[PDB]
Amino acid sequence: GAGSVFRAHVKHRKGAARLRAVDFAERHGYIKGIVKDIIHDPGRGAPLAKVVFRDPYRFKKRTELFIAAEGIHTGQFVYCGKKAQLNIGNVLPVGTMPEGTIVCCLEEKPGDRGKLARASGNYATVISHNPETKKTRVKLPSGSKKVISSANRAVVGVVAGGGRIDKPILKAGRAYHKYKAKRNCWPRVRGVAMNPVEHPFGGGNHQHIGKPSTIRRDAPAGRKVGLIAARRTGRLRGT
Amino acid sequence: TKGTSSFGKRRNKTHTLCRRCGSKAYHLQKSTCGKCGYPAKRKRKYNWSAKAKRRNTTGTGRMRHLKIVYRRFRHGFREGTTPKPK
RNA sequence: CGCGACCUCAGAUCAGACGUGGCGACCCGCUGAAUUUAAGCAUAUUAGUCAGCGGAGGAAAAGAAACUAACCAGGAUUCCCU
RNA sequence: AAAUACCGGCACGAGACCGAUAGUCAACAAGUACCGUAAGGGAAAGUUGAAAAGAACUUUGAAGAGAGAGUUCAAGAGGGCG
RNA sequence: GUUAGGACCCGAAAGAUGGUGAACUAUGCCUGGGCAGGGCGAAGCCAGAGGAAACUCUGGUGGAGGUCCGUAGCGGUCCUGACGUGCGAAUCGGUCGUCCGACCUGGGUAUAGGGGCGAAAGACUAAUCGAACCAUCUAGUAGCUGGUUCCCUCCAAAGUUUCC
RNA sequence: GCCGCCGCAGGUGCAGAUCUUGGUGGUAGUAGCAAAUAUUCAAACGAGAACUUUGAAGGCCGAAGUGGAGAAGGGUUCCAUGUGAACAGCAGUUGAACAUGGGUCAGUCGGUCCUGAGAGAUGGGCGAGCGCCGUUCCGAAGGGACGGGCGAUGGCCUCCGUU
RNA sequence: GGUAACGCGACCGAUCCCGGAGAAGCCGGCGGGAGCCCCGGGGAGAGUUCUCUUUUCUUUGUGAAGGGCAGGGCGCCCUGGAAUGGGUUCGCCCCGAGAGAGGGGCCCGUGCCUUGGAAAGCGUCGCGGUUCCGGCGGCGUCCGGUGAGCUCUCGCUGGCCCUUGAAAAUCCGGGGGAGAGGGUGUAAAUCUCGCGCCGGGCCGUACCCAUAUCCGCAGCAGGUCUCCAAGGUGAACAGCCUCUGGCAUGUUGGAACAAUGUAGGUAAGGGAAGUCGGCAAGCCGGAUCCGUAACUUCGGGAUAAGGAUUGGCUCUAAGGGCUGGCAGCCGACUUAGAACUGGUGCGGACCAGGGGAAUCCGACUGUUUAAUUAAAACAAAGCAUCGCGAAGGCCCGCGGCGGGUGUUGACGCGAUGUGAUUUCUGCCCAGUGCUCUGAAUGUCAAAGUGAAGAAAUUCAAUGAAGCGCGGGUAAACGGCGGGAGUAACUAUGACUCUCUUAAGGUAGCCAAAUGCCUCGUCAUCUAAUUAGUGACGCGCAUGAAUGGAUGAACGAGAUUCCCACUGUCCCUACCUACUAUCCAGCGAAACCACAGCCAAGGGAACGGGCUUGGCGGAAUCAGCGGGGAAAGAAGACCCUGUUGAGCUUGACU
RNA sequence: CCAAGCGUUGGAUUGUUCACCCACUAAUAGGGAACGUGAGCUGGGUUUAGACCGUCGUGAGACAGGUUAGUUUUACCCUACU
RNA sequence: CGACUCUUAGCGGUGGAUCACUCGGCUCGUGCGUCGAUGAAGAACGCAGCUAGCUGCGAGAAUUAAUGUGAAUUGCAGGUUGAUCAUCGACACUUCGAACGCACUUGCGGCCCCGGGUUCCUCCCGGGGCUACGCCUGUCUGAGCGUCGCU
Repeated sequence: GAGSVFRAHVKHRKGAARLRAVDFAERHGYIKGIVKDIIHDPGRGAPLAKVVFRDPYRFKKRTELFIAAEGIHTGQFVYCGKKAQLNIGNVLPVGTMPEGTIVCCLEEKPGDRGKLARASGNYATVISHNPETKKTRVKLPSGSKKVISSANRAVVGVVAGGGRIDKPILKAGRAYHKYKAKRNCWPRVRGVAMNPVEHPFGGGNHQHIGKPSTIRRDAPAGRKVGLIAARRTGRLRGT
Repeated sequence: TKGTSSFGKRRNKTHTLCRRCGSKAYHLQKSTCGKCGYPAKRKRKYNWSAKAKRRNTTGTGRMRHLKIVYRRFRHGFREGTTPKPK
């Protein structure tokens, strides 16, 4: 997967999905923009959303591509900055917004344009606060909770296109078309189903592995294959 | 099927005329010459094929500036003057 | 705010002069094998050789000692005999 | 600077060598006919006679092929012809 | 007479540099073209009747899906049939598998040899693949095969001994 | 054009190497010119008619064509005048052979002109080296315009292109 | 100009800004308009006439560009407010967010009229210059009617997606109002109105497009991308025949009609008795009307299985539109029933499933060894582990602020494990893997730090990770015992002890696609069965995501038996097509010490040639397949070689 | 004992060489002929390359342990025989 | 008797050894020691009265001048005031190629000056001259909260 025949299929896809910049508006007060269409993008079973903000130094109309928060609809108003009202699809920094509220398309560095929580059905909740240091705790999707920098922001709600793991894909084709609008990756051939020279696991009379399928973190390539650095193994009971 | 049926799927060309060596060996998709590497600033030539070099050096073609340096050489590169009249 | 000196740095179809590429038999600077010898083979051998890249000239390169000596001392460099 | 090196280039002079399956791949429209998509691979093939004097006229045939005339010291040298 | 040398001539399976190929096929991308006639009848809807309520029966309408029969197209089961100095360095014939979907094909494009591509057989990479092709190093090395050109005259062996 | 005697010198003597190159036999006038239905009668050109040319009969393809026109690729094979050697696996009057002589005309039908997957210069950076990486990323990357004003053209510097 | 949707011939003006167009998937249903096909009548020329036939065929026309009207579609505007709900499609679907009714407006208008345009074109009939005509004259180039027919187009409406179905050159329309034009004149700027005048360079343009001009060494049964597509029977671009246009049977003629072949048929009586095996062949087949089992994941199974009906001609009955519960006229199909009738003949050729009752394997569709394996292999949805919060995991690279996953962010990228659903998935951390703890602490290199010594050198303490010590783990790789004794007939063993390991095989499931002994043994199918299926478990070596047990559908997959039907057999016959054969013309190959009748004998132990016997009579045409240890390729098996390569780890470096 | 004159058959399970059962029969004796006989057939078994188990090995791999699918070339020359 | 089969000889076919010739190679030696932006080496297309190949040459195309030589060239026809032949010093050389306005489709441009549409008047058809990178010497126009200066 390191190049050529694999690289992601980008043509019918509809934009890269970000926040705004930051500027004097977001930084000393607030700005308002309107929503002009919710809109589907491929390689990403969740919807985007165009939003005409008006540029505040020339006559113009800027136009962005947020990650659409459920409950948004068209025509509606989006008011944002360091003051703006905490309701839904209204953006303002973690510094400001209270504990308990849910967020999406959250930032990690102050000003980086949103890197966390934009896949379908993902949050990044706010827990606690410490205003000498200017730091904040945020429970992310994997159980853990990042210390974060208190001036770094997130649109309010929960991400659109919710509940996609539900339905059984049935037919093998429905896979193909899922994985024909992403990258060369599918009908996946097992490692024991390769000769001596084509995968280390496969070879001989039966179709066994032979070697234990855990391996050192500190292997080289060609070998680091299987369960990597595996803390434990088996059917997971208890917790 | 590998043999003579698939020999009948031909209606296209990899190479054509180079425009330096002139040698039907200029690879379209890759766009340098197979004989000389046309885009490349100097030539291509090599010391592992010698019957390769001696199809193609300073004797071979016309020599049309050179064959009259050698002649101009041997008295003393005379320029300007003209032989005595009648 | 202006005016002037320097320093460091743009742009030109500004005025006049230079370089590229070729041939490569002999010369200079790099980089650089394995067949094969060892009655096997890893150090050794092939060999600083083959192939690769670079620069020249009518020759190149070297060159008037941080030199050889151990003598009653020879006195830049290259080349042949030893 | 010289005394050194020079199977490429420009002219030259020789040979106890080879003599057209030899000697260079090449004595001749050869790095040419032709093969390979391309890198590349790459032949075969010298000789009438002193002179063209290269056989008017006749005759069989539709035509090639023939019979007699004739040039030459010879066609028992008749245009891939000692 | 022994030896180093291309060393009496002819012969490997290998190994080593530097170079040419995706015009067949393997796969990812851009852009055009293509696919008889029949069968089965899922949701959604129209009345017609039964019951206290839920809701249920009878008749129509409708046009699904890696659904069936089956043509063009793509493929290649059995005859272990023909052909086997052939028409063909893998054809042809009757019978066969699929045929609105992970379908079937033209053009432009990316991937290069311990390297690519693989619904995975060590498959495919220009009639070559358990490591493609072209030139050189190279006349590569051989306790092993095959050959080894004129006459007469004279003498004429060995397969046993130690050490490898 | 060549040979004997005394002396020199060496790329010096063939039956063979599934040896190299050239030429010729037996087999042999033998294997063979068998896939997709089929021909026959008259004439006229001629030194030569089972096959060409005209006319009449009987047939096949059967619009998913043995029909009519294109793109790749071929490169003149297109079309008339002749020729009978060779070739077209019997024959030739025939031929896509041979020899001579003609033939491809556009604002409106294409390429050019724009981008697609993708190819790739400069700034930078890597590099012993020819060179490689990268394509918006360490860049002073725009050489143009309607007007405000100075002073210079052209045609009666009147009015405007031209700096 | 109009209430207004919007209309009229023009209808000034910059930088800037906003949007339109170029700009889109595939599949179903219905409607409009051309081409084409059909049907009744009129012209002109043909064909046929023994008899009939107002007959059978040929042919019958108008470019672009402009104006005018039909034909189609509207998510366009007005008055007006509707349950006793209404409007309406094949399906839908619409409405106090304004329906029915009435009246208007905009876009396409490839159809008919118009100028073009009859002056040309086509059909026929007749006259000139023999030539050398785009010669010249005449008639004609009509009128009606149908449609789920086929082909192209144009619109309206529905379905599908964890699949949402290109870019930009180019060109228009708007908001805004920077400005500009001249003082009622001759008027000015200004026009996206009509007329007019000058101009468009370069390269390609012939022909084949293939059972003859392209690739396959050739005029090669191979292979190579599209466009248009008439009548008849049919469900039909199927199969068979025919028009338009095409062709000379595909590098040969003539004569015979032998044995072998290659491709077609037919067979009295029996019917797999043939064979490894029903291999090959044959049987069934179209549509209408009845009728249909196990089993099931309720969807299927299912054309199950099993029957009957079907020709020809003479009738009857139903199913529509248009003009003004009735009258007139206009009309293209089907569908049901009855009768007469043939030597019991009708899907008359052509097209066109053999059926049933089980065992295993793989859920299904899909892919795969081009050129000896299409499968039980690969992939698959579903299940489960594993790493990872970007200074990041996984990965490429000789190198650089290098690149891929990524225009991404945990319902996310990467790495393995089994294989749809239902029911289930027991014990073992001693062993290796992998992992988490650290000064509880034995091994520890570079570099230093210090003292001894005249230095060259040596000793002493300090001492990373990794190894030792101690936790986590089997949907991580696998592994899951031995022996004596006991019941009132005997077998039998519920019970009892005793040695051992990390436990010691828990659910289930068997002489299997897996059991040596083995053709295991009771039962079932046959006259007879190393076969097939139903139980018994002792199981050499069955056992649970290294998967265990089961199951509807499915299969060019492996296996058994019954009804059908057959030249597969008893036992072979005869016919047809093409060769073979004989003749004229053309005319190659492999192979070849020398050659070519046998016995026995010896001999490198199986002679055509030697020795002893038998014997030996030109030259040849068709066959055959005993012998030449026949040809075809320096044995592919085995062994040697101090000859190699592809694979793998605790071999060595 | 002389006698090898004339015969010594049809079926089920199995790839069989061998084995065992049904039925008929004068009888269902045994053998050679390159273990007679593939340019006479068949390829059903073994004994290539695909695939699945059941033991062994950490493994590439291995099985007189079992399975499924796997292309049978030439005659026109001499002889022989017709 | 005859065909056919084998041997030998004569003469003919078929084939191209052997011999004899050589404007060609091989080896040694000597001497000189010269490519290029002023456009190389190498390619491509053109050039004869009759001409395809080798040769030689460039729209001045089997070559033009000049110096020398002094009556040809030739395969057929026609055409001494210097034929033909060697020398090379004056003149000239299509398109590509390091290859140079931008680009490889023989395609689109910008800058000036000339003859024609003219009566520069832009657009129009012809003809000419400049329009690549890198780098050194200096000249012109400029940038900098770099370092200072004086009002």
